[PDB]
This record gives sequence, structure tokens and C-alpha cells, in this order.
Amino acid sequence: MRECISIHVGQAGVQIGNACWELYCLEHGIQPDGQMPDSFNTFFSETGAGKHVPRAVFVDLEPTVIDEVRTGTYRQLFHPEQLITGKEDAANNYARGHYTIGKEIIDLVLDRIRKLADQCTGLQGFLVFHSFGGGTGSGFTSLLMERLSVDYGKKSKLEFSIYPAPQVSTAVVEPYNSILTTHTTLEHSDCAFMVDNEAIYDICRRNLDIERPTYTNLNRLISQIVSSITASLRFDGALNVDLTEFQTNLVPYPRIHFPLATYAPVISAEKAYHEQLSVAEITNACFEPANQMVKCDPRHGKYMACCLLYRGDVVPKDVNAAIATIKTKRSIQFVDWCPTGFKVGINYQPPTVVPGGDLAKVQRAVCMLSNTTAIAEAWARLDHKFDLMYAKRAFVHWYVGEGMEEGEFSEAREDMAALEKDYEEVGVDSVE
Amino acid sequence: MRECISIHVGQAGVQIGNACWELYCLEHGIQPDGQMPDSFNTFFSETGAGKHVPRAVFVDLEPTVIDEVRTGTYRQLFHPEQLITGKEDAANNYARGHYTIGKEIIDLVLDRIRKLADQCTGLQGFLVFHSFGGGTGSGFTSLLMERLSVDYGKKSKLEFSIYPAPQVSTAVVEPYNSILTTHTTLEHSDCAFMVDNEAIYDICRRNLDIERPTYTNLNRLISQIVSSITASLRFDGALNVDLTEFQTNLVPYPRIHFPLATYAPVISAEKAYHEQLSVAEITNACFEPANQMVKCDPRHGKYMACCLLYRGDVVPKDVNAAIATIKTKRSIQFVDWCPTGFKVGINYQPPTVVPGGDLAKVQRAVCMLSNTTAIAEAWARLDHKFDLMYAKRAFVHWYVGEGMEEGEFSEAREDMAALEKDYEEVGVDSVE
Amino acid sequence: MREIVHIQAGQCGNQIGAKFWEVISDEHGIDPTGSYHGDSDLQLERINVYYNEAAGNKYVPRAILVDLEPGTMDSVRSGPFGQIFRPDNFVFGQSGAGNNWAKGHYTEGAELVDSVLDVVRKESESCDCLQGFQLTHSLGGGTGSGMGTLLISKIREEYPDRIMNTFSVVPSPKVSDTVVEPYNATLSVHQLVENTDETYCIDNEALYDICFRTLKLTTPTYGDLNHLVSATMSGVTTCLRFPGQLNADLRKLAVNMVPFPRLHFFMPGFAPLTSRGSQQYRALTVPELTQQMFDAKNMMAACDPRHGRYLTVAAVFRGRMSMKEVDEQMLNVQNKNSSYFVEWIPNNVKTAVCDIPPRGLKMSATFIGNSTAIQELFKRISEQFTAMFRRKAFLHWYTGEGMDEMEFTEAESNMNDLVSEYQQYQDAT
Ligand SMILES: Nc1nc2c(ncn2[C@@H]2O[C@H](COP(=O)(O)OP(=O)(O)OP(=O)(O)O)[C@@H](O)[C@H]2O)c(=O)[nH]1
Ligand SMILES: Nc1nc2c(ncn2[C@@H]2O[C@H](COP(=O)(O)OP(=O)(O)OP(=O)(O)O)[C@@H](O)[C@H]2O)c(=O)[nH]1
Ligand SMILES: Nc1nc2c(ncn2[C@@H]2O[C@H](COP(=O)(O)OP(=O)(O)O)[C@@H](O)[C@H]2O)c(=O)[nH]1
Repeated sequence: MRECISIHVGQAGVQIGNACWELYCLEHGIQPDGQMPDSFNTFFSETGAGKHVPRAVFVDLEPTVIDEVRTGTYRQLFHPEQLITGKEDAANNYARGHYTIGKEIIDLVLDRIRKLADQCTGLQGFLVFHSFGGGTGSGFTSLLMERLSVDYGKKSKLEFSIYPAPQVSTAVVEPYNSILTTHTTLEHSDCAFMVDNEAIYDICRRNLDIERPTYTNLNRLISQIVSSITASLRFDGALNVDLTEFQTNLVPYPRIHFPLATYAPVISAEKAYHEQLSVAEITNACFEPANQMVKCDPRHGKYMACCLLYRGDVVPKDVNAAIATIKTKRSIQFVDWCPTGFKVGINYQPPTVVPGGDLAKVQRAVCMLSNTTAIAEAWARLDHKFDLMYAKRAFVHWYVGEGMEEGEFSEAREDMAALEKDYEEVGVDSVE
Repeated sequence: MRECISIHVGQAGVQIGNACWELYCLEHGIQPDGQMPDSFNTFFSETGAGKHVPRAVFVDLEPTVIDEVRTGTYRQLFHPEQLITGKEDAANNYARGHYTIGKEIIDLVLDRIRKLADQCTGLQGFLVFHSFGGGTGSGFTSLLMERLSVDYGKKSKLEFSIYPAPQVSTAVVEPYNSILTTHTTLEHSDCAFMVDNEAIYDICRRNLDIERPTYTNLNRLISQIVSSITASLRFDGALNVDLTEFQTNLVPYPRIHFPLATYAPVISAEKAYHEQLSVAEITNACFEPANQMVKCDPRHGKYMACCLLYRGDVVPKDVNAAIATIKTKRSIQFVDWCPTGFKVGINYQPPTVVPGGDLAKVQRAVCMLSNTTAIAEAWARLDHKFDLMYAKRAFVHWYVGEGMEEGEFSEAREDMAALEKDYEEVGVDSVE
Repeated sequence: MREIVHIQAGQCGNQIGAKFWEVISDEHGIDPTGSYHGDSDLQLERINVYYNEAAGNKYVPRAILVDLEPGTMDSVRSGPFGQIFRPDNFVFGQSGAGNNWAKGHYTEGAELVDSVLDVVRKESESCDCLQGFQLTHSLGGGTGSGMGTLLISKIREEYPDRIMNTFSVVPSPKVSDTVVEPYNATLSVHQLVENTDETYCIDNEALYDICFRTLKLTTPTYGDLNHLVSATMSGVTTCLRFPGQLNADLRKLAVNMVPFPRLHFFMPGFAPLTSRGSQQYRALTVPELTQQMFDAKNMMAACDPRHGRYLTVAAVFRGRMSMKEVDEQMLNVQNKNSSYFVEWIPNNVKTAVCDIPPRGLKMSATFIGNSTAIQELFKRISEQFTAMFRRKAFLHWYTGEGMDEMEFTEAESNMNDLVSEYQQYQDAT
């Protein structure tokens, strides 16, 4: 009787979420029209008849990407009071995400969310899926993160936010929308998981043998992380894990809430043979730096606390043997004050494959969550992008001219300089 | 539970190895698709289903000879993460084998090798199959021999390296690739077995009655040596032998690790009748100088230590009678300090024949290993080839112009002059 | 992988490719339209080396054609397999060479080369991994002499690691196509040794007698003489393009064939050669192929290997043949012809074995020779050079186009410094 609702903000909210909700339909026997010709009380409420609905709140400031759900295959699944759209988009502008357009319908989305909580009692937490590059995924999220701490507060919020790639840039204003949303969400959020685009193109060429993927093909692997963190809620496992536990097991200091995600194995269907995928083979592939979904090499940093999620055929003696070999290595080095840095979860059911997909039906799979310290090197280079673009006063008139005090950049940058050297404080060891 | 992985370097690595792995498929009931419609834990790991894979690491700098495995009969047997290729070949250049091209993927092959050791516990040793004439079999081997002593070290490495023929030359740069790889592998290797081309054409015309063989037909006899040294691991015998024992039974001095191989009987199928192949008839054929696979007459030298491997119907009283008649002869003369120069091994199972092959299914066969001293006469004539080609400064600009100090020839040649007269020290007897 | 960009230059350098690309496309079953019609899947295993795979399952030759006049480029497209080329690659000047090395290297060559070096660069990124460039031209004319070498010096600055080989046409000894061919030779031979890794010298005068004394052709036209040029070039790269028991490429045939970086003038040979009325009486065995190569009347250059010694010998074989039938024959021709080789290089025979024979035969070979018999080929050029230059004959045309005497004097002695190397290594011990 434990429920968890999800919020999808911006275009990155929609196109991730459709591939995510496609996977939830294929697990609990859900057709594309809701019927099932239990256990899914978590993510699917029931009507008076035998039809179920998803607990989704899709929101965007532009109407194109929403209407593909309104006319697509999942037409008659979603309640049309939940596809909240608008007239004009923010269009890569934090002022039009947080100060001009986002001021209007921030009091419209909060009506539908509270009506979802009225038919639930085990409301554990939220799921906020957005991006950092775009304005709507940054601006409209940052105003939304205030009102959720006002109304609910105790419910453990999460973020599968798209981290901006260090060498693959789509929008020019990524060093402004990344920094300005960081000053806001640091006051409200609980645990922000990072998934980057550039490392997925590294994996899907090398480990799926596909040199030409699409965003629909990239969203198939992102749904593996979503189903494997929420695996202990829907299915029952031998050793479960709660959404309240993630902000305790992985957040040492309240000003640092940036872990990252890693999924394994990722092999193609014609390569799905020729190996057994033993539990130690699929766990050393996790801590390998070449298989992460964020292009940040962790061997130049340390791990404060790690998390291991297992689903499939999992023997707990085998997991115990798998962890102890890793801690006897040297390429992985933890922080000196945390010897007990693992939260191990085990679920029975294997991850299923989408028909017409790209990965293969395997017996077991791992989704690793780790809270590194080497990600701060990417934060310096992100700030190195911010130093040149702001000292030249580039692109400022698009922000100040739309309801934003220019001194607010002085507030966000100095807080960024604090968190830049907060990893210097934690990353060093103690004295003797 | 004792395993042993193999490495195949260069074109001579591939075309030997395919005929070798063909023989291992035909013994343990392995189809060309891995199924078997135990004992093969040594060379064949098992997947989660009922399919097995070979423990092969095939590597070459040119993509032609690899793709014939990728499209040939053994297509669906080998894991495609093990057929490591490259763009450009070394193409008879030790600089492009060890300093220019081999620097790139030396850190790529070592990833797959350690993953084979992660699913093994009885890792005894290695098998490195290459040649001395070509650049890739010399250069890429010589850099690989450093990293194996760095990482593993204790595991007994071996070489079935192709010795360059004294009177049959394919490449012009054989007196450079033979000498420069000898300065490197002397520091790292443990036991290098020599098989020469010229003596096999002497045998296969005279003893198989085939005057026109091919490299595929020459690789059938080389696989007899491979299965008969690794015979005590796969099958069980009345008196077994280990791969750690070969570097103790046959290496008196650490600077001399050159034995040679001899196989008997080698008779055709229409000649397979008319004789019984008694154990003394098939053992005097071993020590006969006309039946060796290296064209070096041992009667102009001595034997430091010999080894005898037997497979088939073998009675230990018959082997004892067979050895004592040989030591009472004069054409074989041992070195004065080693009366106990035999390591005798007995396995029960006879060698099987490949369908469409050339030899015949016999009851018993012998693979003789001996560590002669007359091979140094071939080393002088190899250095006699090196003296003229280097004093005229021939072909030097192809080496110095591709990242090689010219003074490195002064280091390899003076070490060669040491090992040339190290056989003078051992080959003479003591004083009184 | 390992793609080769083909570049042509000169009136001779264009019509060879019309014969050359007809042969290569027929080794893979290609119509003059550009589609595929082959039966075996081996023909598309290494098809990308001479072909960029275009849309519509078509194939174009990775080839760039260069002239200084439009008198040849329109003649290629109006013949067989002239439709296969892309119309953008025909880069050519408008006026004409005038058969002048000075105009072929300084006057018009400074203009047209920028319209070529981007097209080569456009084919540079088209290659997934570049192997090397091959060039087809002459040494007597104007366009093939200068404009060819003007490309070579710019390419070697762009690509020092990439190999380079020119199937040039050395002029005949006695009969003369070009009046000023000693000036066009020496001023181009000075440029070849600077920036080329190897060169395959082909004489016209030998190829007349090969078609007459051996093939017994009554009317040998250039549709038959240039066919033997294509049989050489296809016989070199035939191991790079197909699986064989012992592979070979343009790098193995460059390292094992060049002992010293300026001694890289070669001589090709082809075997077998059967007449239409003399083919049904020959035993097609591998030792028949060997003794046919090593005589005077099968060399493709006016050279006398009896008066000279070989240094390096490469033989590239095609077809399903054994090795003892090859390797024993390669040893025996060294033993009986022991004076015909050099002493300080032991066992100088290079073996290359492929598995795809030429279409129309069962077994074949291709001979690559390197001997000191070419010192007569250059001194006879240098003898004609010093006779004409001391009279200042034909010198004002070159001098009128910005050229000094020190350009000649350095180029004269550098050929004399070339031949004095060959005579030094000829009879040493
Ligand atoms: N992995 C992945 N990334 C996506 C997907 N769709 C968009 N992105 C990324 O999202 C970023 C663009 O941000 P958007 O979400 O489209 O922008 P926005 O916040 O909606 O702002 P507007 O311009 O107002 O719509 C780029 O980095 C895209 O690569 C998707 O399906 N998968
Ligand atoms: N017995 C035997 N010898 C072989 C075989 N294949 C090649 N060789 C020998 O190997 C030598 C040539 O060396 P390669 O291994 O081809 O050269 P490489 O090291 O790969 O160097 P590259 O030119 O860069 O490919 C010659 O002596 C051949 O006779 C084979 O199947 N059997
Ligand atoms: N093999 C061959 N050589 C030719 C042919 N036509 C001309 N040549 C030779 O090419 C040289 C003249 O070069 P040419 O192409 O006319 O001058 P260019 O156009 O300025 O390069 C002479 O050595 C001729 O013998 C031909 O069809 N075949």
C-alpha cells in the first residue's frame, strides 16, 4: 500500500517518461488500453471498473511533445487532466522558466498532484525527471522544488536529472541553466542522480554494437535504472530497500547530494551467448570506469558511499564474495572515514526486455549507485565555462530583460564556489 | 580444475591455432557449434546454458586472417570479444611490432586475458604461439612478454615459436626479426620450443608420401605436439606431467631455454599396415636425426636433458626397456654431468585423427622433447647472416626511422655473442 | 580498411586507367553502370579499397584524373567503363602542356594543383584508414613528368608515413617518342628519389617485343599493351584484397625490397604468357612459371640482368598452389644463378601467396625485380643529357619559364651520385 508519484518536466521529461512507462506496462500485464486479460498498487491506481491508470503528471511549456502521447499508442491510458500544456515555451531561458512563464501554471500542476495524494496513503516520495541544459527542465523545475517542500516536505524527492555533457553541447546557454538551477535545488532537493548523454554513446557503440542510436534508443537504457531502483516496491525481494533509505545511505553531508548511476550488463542479443554472466563478472564491470553513464573518471577521486542493487537470480553468498574482492583492489579507493560504504538490495525478478528493443533477456542484472568525489572536476570545468561567458557579459540581456536581477548571478556563483571547495574538504583525509 | 589459456600472435598464430582448436573439438565431442549431443574444464569454460567456449585470445595487426574465423566453419564457437584486430599491419617491421603499432593495442589484449583468469582458479600457464620471421609474431610478442611477467609472473609461459629455416627463407628481414626478439624474450620467457618449416617438408615427402603439402597440411602435424604436451591435463594418465615441471626438467641454466620437439610415428594410411609399431621401433625413430622437425643434426652436439611423452597403449616395463637400449648407443651422447636426463610421461588415450586428414589412426604415438646443444651451430649461421647485413648497414632506415635507437643493435648483438658462447661453456665437459 | 587513393596524370597516365579499371572491376563482377553482378561472396570482402560505397548499392572508383587539356578526359567517358567515374573528379586545365617540364611544373601546375589537393583531401577523410597513394604517369611528356611530381612533393609534406609508388613509363632506349625526353627524364628523376618510396619502371620498347616475340600478336594496339600494365598493378595488390595463406601488401613489398632509401627503382615481370595458337601445348605447372620469369625477354624494362646482380626479388603468386612446389624452385634459382645475385644479402627471395587467380586462368604469378642493370638505363639518359646540355640545346624554353643552370647542374650530378651507388654495391664483397 506504498505509492510513489512521478513528475516529468520539459521535453527530457516526456521522452524519457514514455519509454519508462512502456516498461511498466510490459511487466504487470498492462495492455496499451489499461486492461489485464495484487502488487501494482504502487504505481497504478484502479478505477471502479477493471481499468487502471498510471500515476503520471506530464508537464511542459510547449505542446508538440505532449500531443504525441495524446494521439499515439498510449492514447487511452493516461487521464487527460494530467497532460498539462501551455501556449509559449521557455525556449532555453531560465527567466522564462522561473520568472515569466513558469509563474502561471505552477499553481495549476499542484492541483492534480494533491488529488493523487488524496487517493493514496503510502505516499513515500516523488520522481522528478528533467534536464539541466534546457530552460523548462531547469526553470520550471526550480520553482516546483520550492512548492513541494512547502506542501509535503517529508516525502523523499528524487531527481534523474540529465547532467550536461562536458564535450557534447546542444544548447549554447547550458553554462547558465546548469549553474542557476544548482543554487535553487540545493536548498530543497534530497538526492539528484546524474545520467549523462556522452557516456551512453560510448557504451551503446562499444557494448551494443550500434553506432547510430536515437533518443528513443537512449531512453531504453535509462528505463533500466528506473525499474531497478523502484524494484523493491513493486516486486518483493529477499532484501529490500526503501526510498527514504537512499537519502540516508548515500548522503553524508546535506550540501552534497550528487551520486551517479551505473548499469550492467549491457550486451547485445547476438553477444548474449558465449558467456554465463557470473555475479563477479557483472560486478567488476560496474566499478570499471569505462562502463559508467557519466563521463567522469572515478579513479581521480574517491567514493564516499556506494550502493548495490541486484535483480535476477541472486545468491547472497555470491554477493558477499563479490564485494570483498573489490575492496581488496587499488583502482577503487574509498574515503578514509567510511569503511562501511555499501547498501545492498536484492530482488528476485529479472529485468524484462521490450519487444523490438536492443538489449537481451538475461538472467540477472545490476544497477549500481555510487557517490563519487571525482565529479567535482567536472564542476570546475563547468564553472570554467561560466567564468568566460559571464565576465564578457555574454547573453545577459536575454535574462535581465525578462525579470531577473543581475546581482543574482553574484549569489549563485559564490554558492557554487562554496560547493566547489566542499569536495576539497571531504575529499582530503583527516590528520593521522 | 586446472586451466591454461592460449595466445596466438600474428598470421602464424592464427593458422596454427585453427588447426589446433579443430583437434580439441574432435576429442571432447565438441560440434562446430559448441554443443555436445567432466574433463574439459581445462580448455573450455561453460556458459549458463549447455554451450562451451574455447579459452583462446587471437590477435593480429592485420584483419584478413582473422575474418576467415569470423565467417568460416568455426563462426559461432568463439566469443567476438576475443578476435582483436587492428587497422594497419606491422608488415615485417620490428619497429612497427614493438614501438609504433604494438604500443596501441597492448593495453587492449590484457583486458580480455585478465577476464579469463577471473573465471579460473587453476591457471597454470600460458601458450604463446608465434613466429620469428614476421614482424607481428616478433615485435608484438616481445612487448607482450614484458607485461605478462609484470602482471602474473609465476605462471609458466611457453612458446611454440616458429624457428627460421636455415635454407628456406620467405622474408628478407628474418636475420633482424630473429635476433632482436631474442634479446627481449631471454629476460622474460621460460621455455621456447622450436619447430622449423624445412624439416617438416623433409618428413611429409619421405614419411607421408605427399610431395605437395600446404600450410593447412603442415599445421596438422604441429597440432600433434600441442595435444601431446597438454595430454596430462585433459585426460588422465598412468604417469602424468605438469606445465610447471617443464621449466624444471628441461632448463638447466636460466640463460638457455631452447629445447626442440620430435613426433613419431608419422606414416600414411596405406602404409599404416605392414608393421606393428612396437614401442622400441617408435622410439629409435625419435632419436634418429632424419625424423626431427628442426633441421639441426644433433650428432654434432650433446643432449643436456631429454623428455619423453607417451600416449596410447603404453606398458611401463616396455618404456623402461626402450630407454636403456638408447643409452647403450654411441650416436646419442649426453653431457657428462647429467646421467639422469629423462622425464617420462604416460597417458592412456591415443591421438585421434581429423577426418580428411593425412596421418592414420594408430594405437600409440610419441612426442619427444629434447634440449640439444647442436642447435648453437644454427645460431652461428644465423649470426653469420646478421654480420653481413648489419655491417653493410642494410635496411637500417626502415627501423631507425620508426622509433628505434640504432645503438640498440649493439645491445642485442653483444648479448647474442654471450649466448653463442654459453653453449661453448656447457657443451664442453669438466676437468677430469 | 587500408584504402588506396588512385591518382593519374598525363595522356599516357589516363588511358592506362581505362584499361586498369576495366580489369579491377572485372575481378569483382562490376558492370560499366556501377552495380554488382558477381556470384561469390568473396568478391565483396575487401571491395572498399578501390571503391567508396555510394547510395543505391552502387560503387565508384576512388580515382582522381588529371590532365592539362580536355583532349583526353572526354575520351575516357565515351568508352567502355567511362561511366563508372564520378564527374566531379575530372580536374583538368584548359590550355595544354605543350610537352614542357617547365610548363608542367611551374606555369600551369601552380594553378591546377589547388583544385586537386582539396579533392585528394576530400578522398582523405573518405578513407576509414589510409594506406598509400599510387600514381600512373610517364617521364618523357609534359603533364606526366612535372604535374605528377608536383603532386608528390605536396603529398609527402601532408603524409610522411603513408607510402607512395609511381607506375611511371621510362622512355625507350633507341626509338624516341619525345624529342626533349632526356631533359624531361633527369629533371623528373631528381624529384622521384626525394619523395617516393618505390617506383616500378616500365619501358615501351620491351613491351613491344613481349607482345610480338611471345604473344605473337600481329597487330598489337594499346588495348593490348596497356593490358600487361594492368596485369602488373593487379598482381601487386592481389594479397591486400583477398585472403591468402601468406599475406602481402604495399608495406611488405616496400620493406623487404629497399635496402637503402635511394635505391628503389624496380623492374616488373609477368607470367605466364600464352599465345592464342600456342596455349594448348604448355604444361601449366609452377616450375614452368619460374623459368619463364628470369630471362631477358620477360622483363618489362630495357635491362640486361646478365650484366648485373639482383639485390631483392619479390614474387606474388595467385591461385590454389602448393608451397614445396614454390619454395624449392625459389631456392634452386638462387643456387644455379649464384653469380646473378648479390653476396652480402642471404636468401633474397620474397614469397607472397594469394588464393584468387586471375579471371580466365588457373594459376599465375607476378614478378618484382630489383637489380643493378638499370645503371645502363640511366647513364644512357645521362649520356644524352650531357651531350645536349653542353650545346645549350632546347634550353631557352626552360630558361624562358624561370629556370636557372644550377637547377640542371645539381640534377645532373645527383643522377651521377645515384649510379655511382649502384656500381659500388654491384661488385663488392
Ligand atoms: N537521454 C536523452 N536526452 C534527451 C532526450 N530528449 C532530450 N534530451 C536532452 O535534453 C537536452 C535538451 O533539453 P530540453 O529538455 O529539450 O529543454 P527544455 O527544458 O524542455 O526547454 P525548452 O527549450 O523550453 O523546451 C539535451 O541535452 C538533449 O540531449 C531523450 O529522450 N533522452
Ligand atoms: N608451419 C607454418 N608456418 C606458417 C604458417 N603460416 C605462416 N607460417 C610461417 O610464418 C612465417 C611468416 O610470418 P608471419 O607470422 O606471417 O608474419 P607476421 O608476424 O604476422 O608479420 P606481418 O607481416 O605484420 O603479418 C613464414 O616462415 C611462414 O612459413 C602455418 O600455417 N604453418
Ligand atoms: N604504355 C603507353 N605509353 C604511352 C602511350 N601513349 C604515350 N605513351 C608514352 O608516354 C610518353 C609521352 O607522354 P604523354 O602522355 O604524351 O605526355 P603528357 O600528356 O604531357 O604527360 C612517351 O614515353 C610515350 O611512349 C600509351 O598508350 N601506352
